[PDB]
Amino acid sequence: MVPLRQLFVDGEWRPPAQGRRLPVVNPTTEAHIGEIPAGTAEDVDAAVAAARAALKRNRGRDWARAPGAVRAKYLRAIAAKVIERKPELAKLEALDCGKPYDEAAWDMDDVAGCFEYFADQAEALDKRQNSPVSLPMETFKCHLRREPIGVVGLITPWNYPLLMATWKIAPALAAGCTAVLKPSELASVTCLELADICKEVGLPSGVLNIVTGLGPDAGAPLSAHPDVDKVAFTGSFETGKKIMASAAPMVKPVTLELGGKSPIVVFDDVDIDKAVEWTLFGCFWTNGQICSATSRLLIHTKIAKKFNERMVAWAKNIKVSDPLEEGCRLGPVVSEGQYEKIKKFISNAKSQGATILTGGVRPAHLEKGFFIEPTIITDITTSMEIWREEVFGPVLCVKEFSTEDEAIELANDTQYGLAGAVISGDRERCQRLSEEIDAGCIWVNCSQPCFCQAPWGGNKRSGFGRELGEGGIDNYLSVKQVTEYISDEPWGWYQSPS
Amino acid sequence: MVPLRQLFVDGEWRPPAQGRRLPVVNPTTEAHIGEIPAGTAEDVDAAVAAARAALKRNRGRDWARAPGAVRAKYLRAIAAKVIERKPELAKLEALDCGKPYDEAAWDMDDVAGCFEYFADQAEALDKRQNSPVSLPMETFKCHLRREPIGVVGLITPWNYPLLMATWKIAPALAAGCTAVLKPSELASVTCLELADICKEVGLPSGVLNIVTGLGPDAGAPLSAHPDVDKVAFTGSFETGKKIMASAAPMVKPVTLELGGKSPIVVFDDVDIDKAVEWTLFGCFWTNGQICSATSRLLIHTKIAKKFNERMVAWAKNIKVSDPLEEGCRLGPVVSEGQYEKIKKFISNAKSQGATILTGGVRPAHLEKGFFIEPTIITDITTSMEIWREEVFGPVLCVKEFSTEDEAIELANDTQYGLAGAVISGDRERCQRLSEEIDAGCIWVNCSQPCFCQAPWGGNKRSGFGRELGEGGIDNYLSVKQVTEYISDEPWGWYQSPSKL
Ligand SMILES: NC(=O)c1ccc[n+]([C@@H]2O[C@H](COP(=O)([O-])OP(=O)(O)OC[C@H]3O[C@@H](n4cnc5c(N)ncnc54)[C@H](O)[C@@H]3O)[C@@H](O)[C@H]2O)c1
Ligand SMILES: NC(=O)c1ccc[n+]([C@@H]2O[C@H](COP(=O)([O-])OP(=O)(O)OC[C@H]3O[C@@H](n4cnc5c(N)ncnc54)[C@H](O)[C@@H]3O)[C@@H](O)[C@H]2O)c1
Ligand code: NA
Ligand code: NA
Repeated sequence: MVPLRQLFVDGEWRPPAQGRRLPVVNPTTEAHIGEIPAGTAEDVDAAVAAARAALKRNRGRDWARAPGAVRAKYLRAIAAKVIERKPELAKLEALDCGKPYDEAAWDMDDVAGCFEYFADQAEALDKRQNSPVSLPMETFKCHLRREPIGVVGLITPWNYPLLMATWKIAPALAAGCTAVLKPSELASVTCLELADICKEVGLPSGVLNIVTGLGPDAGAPLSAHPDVDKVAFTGSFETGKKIMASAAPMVKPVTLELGGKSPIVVFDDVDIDKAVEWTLFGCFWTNGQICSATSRLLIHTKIAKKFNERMVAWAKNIKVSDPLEEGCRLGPVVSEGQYEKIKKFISNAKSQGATILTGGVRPAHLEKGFFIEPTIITDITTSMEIWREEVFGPVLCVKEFSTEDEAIELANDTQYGLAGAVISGDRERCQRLSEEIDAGCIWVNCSQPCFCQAPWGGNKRSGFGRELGEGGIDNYLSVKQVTEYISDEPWGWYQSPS
Repeated sequence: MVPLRQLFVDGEWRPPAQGRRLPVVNPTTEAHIGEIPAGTAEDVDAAVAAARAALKRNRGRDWARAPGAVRAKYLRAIAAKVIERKPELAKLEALDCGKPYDEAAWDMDDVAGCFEYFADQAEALDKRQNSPVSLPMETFKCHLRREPIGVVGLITPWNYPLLMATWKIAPALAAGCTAVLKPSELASVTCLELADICKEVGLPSGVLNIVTGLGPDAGAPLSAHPDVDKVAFTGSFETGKKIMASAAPMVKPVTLELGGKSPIVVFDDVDIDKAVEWTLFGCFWTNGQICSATSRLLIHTKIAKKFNERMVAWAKNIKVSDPLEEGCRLGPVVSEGQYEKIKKFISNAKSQGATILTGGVRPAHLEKGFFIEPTIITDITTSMEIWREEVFGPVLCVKEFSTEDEAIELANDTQYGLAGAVISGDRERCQRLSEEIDAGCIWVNCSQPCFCQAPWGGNKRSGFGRELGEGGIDNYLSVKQVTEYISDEPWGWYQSPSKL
């Protein structure tokens, strides 16, 4: 059902050194629909060697030190190809990761949009070169150079397979870096198709290299590679710790875009059905596999009863089916491992004394696949595992509040800090919550809309740094000051012996 | 001679919890001239707790979330007191770390300059708040808020005691952070005087806290503290690895400003005496204890012989003495441990077959103190320890080159990448070298001028990140996007329940 591709190293299709493979499991049927290479340390070494050789080739005039206008042409051309292959790519995305077709089509528009946005950033880089720095001494002059950081290691998750890859590839390429992409072993199909798009577009050999494989066998040697200049990582807090620990012996820079347990605070002065839809979107869209999921609902006590009943009616109305089926609004979760973890979180919540308001069972009409009904859990306590840990399934927990200070304390009662949301008709209250909730992104009267134009990132256990936005390219650039002594006078610090 | 201070926690002078002290060793006389608190994990905990309580007090309205213009007044008040106390601070700096008085005096001007630059940055921050972001959908609006990252841990070295502390304190405070400074156990005197200035200017309690002590006893608990939001570190590559490994289980962000082995490339088309002075300044000033030291001279074969002869004439003319003595141009090195480490680098070079062109011994006229003559080592080989490793003494190594490709390969033949320099009458050649040398700072026709207006940092084993410059305040700020749905239409992704 999916293409049979190899690893992409030095602009050519390369089989894995050890000849091992991993299955492509369809989450709707539980069947193997293909295979991806099982990359190892030798394959990573080859991809890093190719990225290194491409960066230094012809003093870097073919890519790295070439004008931004040149790299922008390949970026815009990759975006044109993704739009051209949109139905096949969205279908492969739904087949590989389980997300509804409508979500996967949205993802493909954003992939091209992100390549387009960063092509403009590459052209904007030329104007930023040799930027003067005003000094307090007329005897000196200063200018800034913004050079590619070098060979970058890009490690991504399975929840937006091609989009997560694009978030790192598009700015890294725009900056003039050469890269090694290690996408998730759970969803590598569309990334291998991007490799085909690059080959088809004639992207210079070795500029983008793709090594598929298991986290410990392909990800870990890439993260710890002595010849990788920077690691840009997106994944769990658990893996983020290993990524930073692997970089420490080489004082190697990293960016960490990790998990979350984001809150949504819904006040009593809302349009109930509008607030309910955004709460369901904030926890159930992407099949609940949202890094920024507003997975803790903080609902005002005055409307809680009515709100909870409206949520259950909307949740029970969500069409759960094969992601390729018309009108699908909930697909299966990515894999068996993920499904079992979500099952365990749900049973632990029941054991701890929580109430399953709705869901927490397989949908009646779907005997096969990693299908889970939209789940709402009430009578939650702050000490429960379900309140503290990232579930990564369509599982929402609910806590009531009576005052604005109780809501802010409960919203910040997390060791994470990726995102947050506030729903209220009171504008001044929305302003207060936007200031007081500790997170990289606060939504007002919504939850989840993520624009390429704005910086994205977490605080605390959600990691550090910001990706995307007008500073997105700067993650892959190194600043060099060039300071010149322009006086013909001797320095005059030391006494001349003559 | 030095003042007797305690730790500075929550606006108070606080003795260390375990009551232990560390001597203040005068490097000129080798004698104990005072004592500093030997802080431990309990003292670090109290400092972090005070910074956290100050950040959160009154919803951050009096500091963290106050306008940048309010914090700017305190940064300007600190700068004015530094100038007011300049001769006494410069004298204490020379007594504590060993640098000549004229250098210590320059550092105090740079301390005040840095606080003034960051006060302007705090006022500029107010203009940057709530910045709009244009979106490709009219149903949404987006603005950016730049908030303090929170409680920050600032760990610094002894080579520019008050200035290194200032490089981190000024932008952190400008951003609205609260901080805990852990300065070096070898030079804590002026940093403790900064705490006295903070008290004098009425800095709100807990905003700045200072815990002195040994690196493993005070530095390490700070770097690994669960309530520290970010660690800004300056020190060796050896320590930098520990800082980053300590932060990893908490996914705690860090910036690392580490060591270097920076090259200076001198072409034949140069005024000899002018290139010589900059070469010596790039390796011997700060008594050779320069992170960005151009410790590797790459000299063109056509002028190498005359260049070495002129370097020896200038070096032998440097007045080596007590840093408080008029005309001092080279003081002793900071400590006995450093003095011994430098002597070992010189003997290992001699043992490895290198030539001691000049110096390499203690001055005959100075019986006491950690004094080492200006040293130049020639007939170097790239396998030698002296080529590879940071010496941190007034010790220069010399390599000859005949081609530009050879000079570039040699310049980049290091696992460091802090800085570099090129000296040549050919401007196009100077530009080629500025592009090819892999480092954060390239000086042209000079070596060492460091302006707080410009970003500063290293590549490779020299660390990552940039301090100072227009982006310096951003190391202490965390961006928050505020994205609002402005449409009166329902989202319309899911279907409203209407089924029978
Ligand atoms: N923008 C963001 O902050 C963002 C976006 C999407 C997802 N996420 C987070 O990602 C997680 C879900 O993704 P996942 O299950 O793929 O996460 P994961 O941490 O298990 O793996 C992510 C990637 O890291 C690799 N990896 C795993 N172990 C590794 C190791 N030891 N060394 C190096 N690489 C290794 C994996 O193969 C994969 O490519 C969630 O926690 C989610 O919140 C964050
Ligand atoms: N801008 C820069 O890149 C820059 C500037 C100046 C100095 N330096 C570097 O600094 C070094 C000289 O300074 P130093 O001898 O004080 O360096 P150091 O690394 O030994 O110590 C620096 C600071 O870290 C503390 N520290 C030591 N061990 C620690 C540990 N285990 N955990 C936490 N903190 C610990 C020390 O007490 C001190 O405050 C040189 O390598 C020099 O190149 C770099
Ligand atoms: Na899959
Ligand atoms: Na001292």
